[PDB]
Amino acid sequence: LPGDFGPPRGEPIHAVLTSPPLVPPPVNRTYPAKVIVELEVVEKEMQISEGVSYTFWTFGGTVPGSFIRVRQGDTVEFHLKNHPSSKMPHNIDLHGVTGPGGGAASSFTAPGHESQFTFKALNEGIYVYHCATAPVGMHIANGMYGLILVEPPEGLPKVDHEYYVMQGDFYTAGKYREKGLQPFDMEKAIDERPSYVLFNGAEGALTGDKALHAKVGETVRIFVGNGGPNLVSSFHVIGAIFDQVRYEGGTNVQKNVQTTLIPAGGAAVVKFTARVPGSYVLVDHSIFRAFNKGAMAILKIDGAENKLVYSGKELDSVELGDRAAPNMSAVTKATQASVSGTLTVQDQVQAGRALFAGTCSVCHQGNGAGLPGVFPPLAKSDFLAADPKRAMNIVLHGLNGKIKVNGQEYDSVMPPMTQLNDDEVANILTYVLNSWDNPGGRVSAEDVKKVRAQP
Amino acid sequence: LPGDFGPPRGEPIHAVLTSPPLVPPPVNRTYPAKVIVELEVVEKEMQISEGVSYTFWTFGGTVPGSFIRVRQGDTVEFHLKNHPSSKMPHNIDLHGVTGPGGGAASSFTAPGHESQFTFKALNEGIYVYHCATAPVGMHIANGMYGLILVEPPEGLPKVDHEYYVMQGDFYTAGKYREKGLQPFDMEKAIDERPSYVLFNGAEGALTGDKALHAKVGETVRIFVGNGGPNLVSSFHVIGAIFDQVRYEGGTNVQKNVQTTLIPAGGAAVVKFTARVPGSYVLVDHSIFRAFNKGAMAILKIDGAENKLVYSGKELDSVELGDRAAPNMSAVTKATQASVSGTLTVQDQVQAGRALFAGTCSVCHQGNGAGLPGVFPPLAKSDFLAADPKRAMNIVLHGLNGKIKVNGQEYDSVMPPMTQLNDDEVANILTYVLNSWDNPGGRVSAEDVKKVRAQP
Amino acid sequence: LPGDFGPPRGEPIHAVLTSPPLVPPPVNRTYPAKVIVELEVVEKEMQISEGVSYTFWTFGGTVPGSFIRVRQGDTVEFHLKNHPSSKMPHNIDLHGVTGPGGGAASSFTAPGHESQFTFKALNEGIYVYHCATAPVGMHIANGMYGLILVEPPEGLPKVDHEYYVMQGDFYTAGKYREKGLQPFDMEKAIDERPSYVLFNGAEGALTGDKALHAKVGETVRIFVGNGGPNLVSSFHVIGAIFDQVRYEGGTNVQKNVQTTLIPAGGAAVVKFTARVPGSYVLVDHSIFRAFNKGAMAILKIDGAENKLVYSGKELDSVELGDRAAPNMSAVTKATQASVSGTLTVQDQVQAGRALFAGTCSVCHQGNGAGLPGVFPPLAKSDFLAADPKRAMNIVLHGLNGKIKVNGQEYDSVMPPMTQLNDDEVANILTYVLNSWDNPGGRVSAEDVKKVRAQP
Ligand code: HEC
Ligand code: HEC
Ligand code: HEC
Ligand SMILES: [Cu+2]
Ligand SMILES: [Cu+2]
Ligand SMILES: [Cu+2]
Ligand SMILES: [Cu+2]
Ligand SMILES: [Cu+2]
Ligand SMILES: [Cu+2]
Repeated sequence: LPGDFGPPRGEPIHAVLTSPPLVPPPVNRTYPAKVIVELEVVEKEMQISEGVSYTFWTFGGTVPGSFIRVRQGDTVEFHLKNHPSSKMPHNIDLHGVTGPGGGAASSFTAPGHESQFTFKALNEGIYVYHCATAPVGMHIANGMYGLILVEPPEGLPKVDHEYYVMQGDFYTAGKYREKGLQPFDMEKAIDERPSYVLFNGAEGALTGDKALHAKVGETVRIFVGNGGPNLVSSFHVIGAIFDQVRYEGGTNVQKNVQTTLIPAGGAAVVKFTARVPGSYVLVDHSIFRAFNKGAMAILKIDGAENKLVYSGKELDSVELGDRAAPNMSAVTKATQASVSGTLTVQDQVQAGRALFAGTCSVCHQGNGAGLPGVFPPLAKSDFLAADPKRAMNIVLHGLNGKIKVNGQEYDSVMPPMTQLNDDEVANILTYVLNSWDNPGGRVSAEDVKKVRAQP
Repeated sequence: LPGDFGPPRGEPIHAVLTSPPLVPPPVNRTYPAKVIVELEVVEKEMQISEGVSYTFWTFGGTVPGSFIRVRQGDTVEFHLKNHPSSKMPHNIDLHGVTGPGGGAASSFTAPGHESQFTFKALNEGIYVYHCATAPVGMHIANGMYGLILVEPPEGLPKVDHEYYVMQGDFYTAGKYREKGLQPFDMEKAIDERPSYVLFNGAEGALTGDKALHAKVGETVRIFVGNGGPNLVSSFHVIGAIFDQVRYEGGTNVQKNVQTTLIPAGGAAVVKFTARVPGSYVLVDHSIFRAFNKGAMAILKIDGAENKLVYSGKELDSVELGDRAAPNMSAVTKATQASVSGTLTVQDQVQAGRALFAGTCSVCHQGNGAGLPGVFPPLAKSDFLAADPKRAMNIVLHGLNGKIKVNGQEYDSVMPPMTQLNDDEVANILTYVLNSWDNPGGRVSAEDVKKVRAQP
Repeated sequence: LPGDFGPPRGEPIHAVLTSPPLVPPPVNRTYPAKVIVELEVVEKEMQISEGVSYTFWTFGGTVPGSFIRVRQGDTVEFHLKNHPSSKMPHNIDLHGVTGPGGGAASSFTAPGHESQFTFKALNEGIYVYHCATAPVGMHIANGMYGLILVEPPEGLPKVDHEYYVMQGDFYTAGKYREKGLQPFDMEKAIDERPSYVLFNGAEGALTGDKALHAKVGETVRIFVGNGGPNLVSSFHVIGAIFDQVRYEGGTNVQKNVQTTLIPAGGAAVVKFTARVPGSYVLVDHSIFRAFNKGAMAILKIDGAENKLVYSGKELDSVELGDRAAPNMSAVTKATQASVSGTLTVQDQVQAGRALFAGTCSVCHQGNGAGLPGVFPPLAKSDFLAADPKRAMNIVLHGLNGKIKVNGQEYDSVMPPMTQLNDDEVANILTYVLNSWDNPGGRVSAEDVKKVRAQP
C-alpha cells in the first residue's frame, strides 16, 4: 500500500486541534504513530453577521471545525462525541480515509453519545471532512466541515505563518443582513441560491481587527477548504500571486497563479510571499459573493514600502466597503437595543456611521462633502433637511434628473439600494441627520418599512 | 498531422457499441482501420425516478448514449439513423473530431432518414458527443450525449474493469419525485435550476442492485462524462482516492486526488484501486445534487476487510438514504396502482417502507424505536395514534417544543419536510400506521394535499 | 524578486492599446522599459443585442476594455482618466500587480479627473483587470474589465494571428432580446441569473461578418478572459482542439484539450492550429449560455478541404441559428422603426427573415417546405392562412395532436416558444405571411401581447 511505514511506534499521541484561523504545529516526527483524535459536535447560535444569529452545527464549536494534523502512515483512532445539548445525530466523513463513507457508518452518534473508528492515513494531502448524516446537505449547510492535513513523511517546507481559511455557502430564510435569528432555508439550499458566502463562518471573520498578519519578506501557507455545500470558489488573492497551489494530495503543483477554482468539498494548500505592505484580499472572484454576500478575507502585511514595486496606497472603504474599518460592533449593539426596546439616537448614529462607509462614502465622501457639480453633499444638505421622507425614498428607489443642492445643480444618477434592510436605511439616515450640521432627529426601521411598501 | 499512421489497412471494422455502464473491449490493434459506426436516435419514455416518466431523446436507446471505441489514426465512417417514430430532427457533434460542428452539418437527419460522414480520429482521448440541433440546449437536456474513446496507438494500460458513467442535469415541469409523465421545462433549463442531477439518466441507475462491482486488489477505470447541459461536476469518490485523473486527451495527468472539476461537456478517465470492501460513492460534491437531486452512483467492492486500514462498517441508510436498499420497486408499483385506481393499503405500506429509510430512520430508527428522551418512537406511538391529521402536519411543517410520547417528555426539533410529495407523505405515514402495533388504516395523497393547502 | 531585470532603460514608451478583438504587436524588446499607459473610462449606451441598448461602463470605450501589452520587469506608469460625461467614480485593479488592490486605492477617479500610480510588472502572464469601485459587482457587470499581457522576457513564440476574446455575464431588467434601453438588474446579479452571457460585450460581436479569420495551416493564439462577474466558463472550441492552454502566468501548460474551465476573473492563452476550413465555434459549454444567452464566437478558417480528415459540410442555421447569417441588421432597423412609429410590413418581413433562421427553419426548412408527413409546410400553408390568431398561439404555446395541412395528416409535436418576445413572434409571422404565396398582411407585437395574456 502507499503510506506503508509499518505499525505505530513510540507513545500514543493525543492530537492537538486548533480553532480557525490557526493550525497545529508541524508533527515534526520520523516514525508512524497511533494518533488519538477527540472531536465534539456542538450545535449553537452564533452571529453570522452583525445582529444576525444562526444555529450552526459545528465540529469543536467553530465553523470551520477544529483543524486535525497527522502524518502519512499514522494510525488514527478517531473519537466523535455529540454534545448532550444537540438535537440531531451526527457523523464524520474524512476525505483521505480509505474505507466506506470516510468513517461515516462507524461514527454515527446520537446526542450525549460517543463513537470511535480507526483508520490508517495512507494518503498525504489536505482534505475536507464533513458531517454525512441524512439530510447530508442540511448538516453541511449548517457548518459541519473542516480540514485534516496528512503530512508527507518528511513534513512540509518551513514557512513563517500557517493559516486555516474555509469557504462555505449559507441559506437563511431572511435576506442578506436581515436581523434576528435566521432559520436554515431548504428551498434556497436546493436551488443553490445562498444568502451568505463566507470565510470561517461569519461576515468579517477575517477582516479588520481579525485580519491574518505577516511581515514584508515572510512566507505564508494557507490551508484553503471549500465546505460548500454547493458553490465552487474562483479563489483569488487581490494584489498578489500564489507561489504554489496544490490540491488535496495531488502530484500536480501549479506555480505563479492568482485565480484558482476550488471544487465543492475540495481543498488546496497555497503559498504567498509578502513583497510590499498593505491588505491582500482573499475572495471568491464570483464577484457578487465577495462584495455582496460576505466572501472576503484579509492578509495584512506590515513593513517598509517599496515604491519601485508599487507606488500606491493601502485599501480603504472604496474597495473593502464597511469592512475597511476594524469592526462593525455598533451594528450588533443597535440590533440588540432594538430587540430590548432601548434603541437611542446615538445607537442608531454609531450603527449608521459603520454602514455609511463605502455604501454611501464612495460618492458622497467620508465627510459628506461630495464633489461640487458631480456628487451632491450630504453635509449641511438643504435638500436632505427639506424632506426626510424623500431621503428614505432616494436610498430605497434611487434618484435621477436635475436637482439643486446647496445652490448647485446636479444632473446625475444615484442607483437604487433596495437590498439595504429597513434598519440599515434608518441607521444610515439617522447618522447623516446627526452629522455635519444637519438638523438631527431620527429615522426608524418602521418609517422605512412604510416607504418601501409604497414608492 | 498528429495521429498520422497512414491509410486504413486490414478489413473494414463494424464498431461494437455498448450500453452504459459497460465499455467495448480494447481495440487491441497495431494498424489504423476504417471503422464503421452505426448509431440510431430513439425518442422514448423511460423512468427518470420511481413513478416518474420523462420523454428522453437518446443515441442508441440509453442515457448516456452507446459508448464508441476507436484507435487514434482510424478513419471513422459515421452513420446516424433517426428512428421513424422520432418527432424531431437530430445530428451529432463529436468532441475530438477535426472539422466544423464535430460532424453536425453532415449528420442532420429527419425522422426515418440516415446521414453519414467520414473523419480521421487525429486526437487521442476521451470525448463527449452530443446532439447539435437547434434548440441545442433542449436536445442535450433530453439526454442526447455520450462518450467516444480514441485510444492511443499502444492502447490504455490493462485494468480489471472498465465502466461508463455520465452526469446530466435534467429540467422537469414538476418538482423532484413529483409523479407522472414530466414535460421538459425550458424556463428551469435557461435558469440552470435542474430538478434532477443524475448518473446514467435515472435516480438509482448505479445504486443498490445496479451498483458497479469489483474485488479488493483490482483496478477499475471509469470513463466519466458530464453531458450537462449546464452544470460543472465537483466529481468525487467518497472513501477512496483516484490513482489518476486525465481530462479528454490532455498531456496533464493528475495523480492522487479525491475531488475533481469536470466542465459541462467535459470528460475524464479516472483510475481506482480497490483496497478495502464496501460501497464507494461517486457524487457531484455540490452536495444538494448528490443527496437531494439524485447525483450518486456506487462502486461496491467485495473481499476481505483490513482492520489495519479501516476498522469501520459498510454504509447504510444514514448516508445513502432510500438508495441503501437494492431498489425502490414498491414506489413504482404504488404509483402505477394510483393511476389504475387499484391502490391498496399494502401497496402504500411497501412504498412507504422504501421511502422511510434515511428520510425518517436516521432519527426514529429502522424499527421506529427512536432513542428515549432524544428521538420519540413511531413504534406503538400514542402521539401518532391520537391524531393522524397532526402527523401529516408534522411531516410537512416540522415539530418543536415539549411533547409527551409513550410517557416520556421530548423537547427537540423535527425539521419540516415540505419537499416530500403528497404521495410520499401518504405512503410513509401508511407504512408507519401499519407497522409496530400502530392502529393501521391509511393516509391518502388527497389527505396530504388538503393539509399542505392550510398549515 | 522575480522579474528583477534592473531599472528601466532606453526611452519611455507610450503603450499602444488595441480594441477587441485585436492585440497590440509583440513588445519585441531585450531591455526593461518605463511604459506609460493612458486609459480613459467612458460610460455609454451600446447595443447589447439587435434593438437592445444597455448603458455600459468601459475602459477605453469597448467591452472588454483596451488590451495592454508590456514585458516582465517593465516599470508601468498607469494613467486612469474618467471622462467628464461619467456619472460614477471608477478605479482599476490589475491582476499581476504586486500591491494592495492591484492599483485600486491609487486609481480612484471622479468624473473629469485623472489618477496615476506606478508598478513593476514582476509576474509574467495573461491577467484580468477590472474596476474595483463600491459596489464592485455593479461596475464589473456593466463591462469594466479587460486583459493585460505581461510577456516573458524572450517574448511568446510567433504565431500567424493573435486575438482578444473575453466572456461576461450581464443582468438586464428585461428578458433576453426584450427591446429597448435595458437597466442593470441588481436582483438578477446577486442571484447569479444573467439574461445574457457574451463574448466581447454583445450578441454576434464575433459571429457572421465579425468572425475571427485565419487560413488552413496557420497558428492562432487567443487571449481568453472571463470578466464574470459571476460565471465560470466551460470554455470550448467546437470541431477543434487547443494545442496548448496556459492560465494566467502558471508554470503548468495543458496540451491537447477541447474543454477548459476559466474561473470568474481568470484568463488563459490558448493556441489553435487550423487543419480544415469552416467555422470553429468558441462557446461556454454550459450550453444554454452558448445557445440561449449569446455566448458563441466564430473562428472562420478559409482554405482547401481535406476529405481524408473531415468529409463533411460547413455549419449552417441548424447549429448557429440566427447567427449563421452575416448579421441581423434588419432586427435593429425594425426596432428603430417601431420606436419612430414608421414600422412597415417590409421592415417586419426582413426582421422576421433574420429571426426565422434555425428558430423555425430547423423543422419547417429555410423555404417553408417542411418534410411531407413529418414537418408540415409554412409555404402556401392552408392551415396558416385559415387562422392567423391560431398561428400566434402555436408559436407561443406549441402544437400537438393530429392536424391536416395542404391535404396531409401530421401527428407530431411543436414545442412552445414562449421565450420569443412579442415583436419577434410578430416579425417572424409577418415574414412567413409575406413569403411562399401566403396571403400577406401583418401580425403586430400588440396582437401577440393579447394572445400571450390569454392562451
Ligand atoms: C454613487 C454611486 C452614489 C452612491 C453610492 C450613493 N449616492 Fe446618494 N446620490 C448620488 C447622486 C449622483 C445624487 C444626485 C442625483 C441626481 O439626480 O443628480 C445623490 C443624491 C442623494 C441625496 C439627495 C441629494 C443630497 O442631499 O445631496 C441623498 C439624501 C443621498 N444621495 C443619500 C445617499 C445615501 C444615504 C447613500 C448610501 C446609502 C447614497 N446616497 C449613496 C450618488 C450616490
Ligand atoms: C431528525 C432529524 C428527524 C427526522 C429526519 C424525522 N423526525 Fe420525526 N421527529 C423528530 C423529533 C426530534 C421529534 C419530536 C419533536 C419535539 O417537539 O420534541 C419528531 C416527532 C415526530 C412525530 C410525533 C411524535 C411521535 O409520534 O413520536 C412523528 C409522527 C414523526 N416525527 C414522524 C416522522 C416521520 C414520518 C419522518 C420522516 C418523514 C420523520 N419523523 C423524520 C426527529 C426527526
Ligand atoms: C420542430 C422542432 C419545430 C420548430 C423549431 C418549429 N416548428 Fe412549427 N411545427 C412543427 C410541427 C411538428 C408542427 C405540427 C404539429 C402537430 O400537431 O403535428 C408544427 C406546426 C406549425 C404550424 C401549424 C401548421 C402549418 O401551418 O404547417 C405553424 C404555423 C408553425 N408550426 C410555425 C412555426 C414557426 C413560425 C416556428 C418558429 C417560430 C416554428 N413553427 C418552429 C415543428 C416545429
Ligand atoms: Cu451532522
Ligand atoms: Cu465529502
Ligand atoms: Cu437531437
Ligand atoms: Cu460539445
Ligand atoms: Cu467603475
Ligand atoms: Cu479581480
